[PDB]
Amino acid sequence: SPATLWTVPDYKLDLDEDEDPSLGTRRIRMPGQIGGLRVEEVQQIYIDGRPTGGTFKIGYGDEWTEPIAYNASPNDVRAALIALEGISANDVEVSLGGATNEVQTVRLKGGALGGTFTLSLGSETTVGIPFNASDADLQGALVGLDSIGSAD
Amino acid sequence: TFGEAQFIGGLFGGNASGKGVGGIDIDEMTGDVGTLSGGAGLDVQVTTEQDGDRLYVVSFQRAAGGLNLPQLVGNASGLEGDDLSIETATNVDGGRPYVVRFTDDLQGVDVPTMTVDTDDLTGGYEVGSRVVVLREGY
Amino acid sequence: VRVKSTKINEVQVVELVGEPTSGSFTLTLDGQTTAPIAYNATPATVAARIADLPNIDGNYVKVEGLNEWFHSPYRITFGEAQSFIGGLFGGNASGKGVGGIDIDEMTGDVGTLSGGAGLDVQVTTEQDGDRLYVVSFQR
Amino acid sequence: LTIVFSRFKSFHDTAKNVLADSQLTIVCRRYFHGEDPHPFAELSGELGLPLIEG
Repeated sequence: SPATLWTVPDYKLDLDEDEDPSLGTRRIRMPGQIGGLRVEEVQQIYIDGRPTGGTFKIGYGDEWTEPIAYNASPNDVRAALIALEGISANDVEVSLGGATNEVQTVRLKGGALGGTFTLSLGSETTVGIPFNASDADLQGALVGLDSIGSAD
Repeated sequence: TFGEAQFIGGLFGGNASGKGVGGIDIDEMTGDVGTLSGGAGLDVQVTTEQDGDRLYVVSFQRAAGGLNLPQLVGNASGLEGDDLSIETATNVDGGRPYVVRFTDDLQGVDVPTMTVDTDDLTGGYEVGSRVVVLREGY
Repeated sequence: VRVKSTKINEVQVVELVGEPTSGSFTLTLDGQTTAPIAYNATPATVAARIADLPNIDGNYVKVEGLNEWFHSPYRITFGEAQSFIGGLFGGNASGKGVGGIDIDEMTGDVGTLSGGAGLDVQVTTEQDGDRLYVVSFQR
Repeated sequence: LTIVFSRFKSFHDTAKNVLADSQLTIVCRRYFHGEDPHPFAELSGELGLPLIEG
């Protein structure tokens, strides 16, 4: 950052008869003075409830974007915002950040003292999971899906 | 007491790890007072002092971590017992927001708070939107 | 003259992506390639299969299973070896076992694996190997 | 690098010489709801996003 550097006098004008002459001509190097700091505005847009189709529109003051797809990338949101007359050719950056993980819970009901069950996630379906499965058994079934991986 | 004495891929090879009945909501026993004698109003009644349970918690992470996944649906058909069902719930819905950052000719400018019109979104459930300001531009 | 060096080991991870349920795979390093490894091979077996390579030629590598799918991923560390001035002119040079070298990334091949969707053997470096030598002159 | 050791010492008596030789301070703060930020909340990276959301 470019800065103004000032050197400013701190002279001793009443030196005692054997005090250091260097204090009569003392000047202090100031720290270096920066220009006005800018803070860039950030807003997080969340879309909730898992839409599977259609579009949304973003309002910027009084104006609205053209329709934006439910599946849109950051570059599609950026293109939609830069087309709005309150925003110019480099004035908005858009990205994804900050995951929240899904956490889901499963319970069996009734005196299910034997057999097997299946779980399904969208279109995919597990192998049969034992009525008395460990945490490892249920993880192995969930990891054997096509969308899920062993790290996930 | 139903539950005490006195590898991830193992399930596909029949070496499943889940031994011993315990953590299950067992159906209440009945007792027959035949061949049993010497008293008055004889019966073999039973009662439960704590129901059995196991809630499996499933956490989706790494390559599954950003996604708002669909809810797991369970099929009970392979179980043997009196009245079976499988209960599933989302405890935390997933996601990853769009971060909009005002830059170049809007660097240091106090811009309007955005609003999102969701009327043309389709499918999903309680579909909605929220905008959270991380920084005022200044 | 006197010389000093710090060893930094290569660490590489091998992931059986797509979740295989039977068969066997192989690993390649400089073109030297391993005798086929089971989908559920124990880390000590994987260690013997990488130690046998002509470019490793000894018990110099170690591996640990991270246990997300059977023993997979496997995390492989080169030089940790557990499952006189002038000696160079005499043919008894002191440097033994590969370690502190920038090992070029091993490449996996699926071999005979079968199981879930989209099988591959995926490999990554978690720490690049280095041995910077510092030569300090004297007298 | 240092050794912390005890056989049923208080934590104060355990930490005393370690904190003194190392020149370190124990600090503690009570979390009060509605006035403090969450005690483990911190920002990161080029954009200054939270490390963990929620």
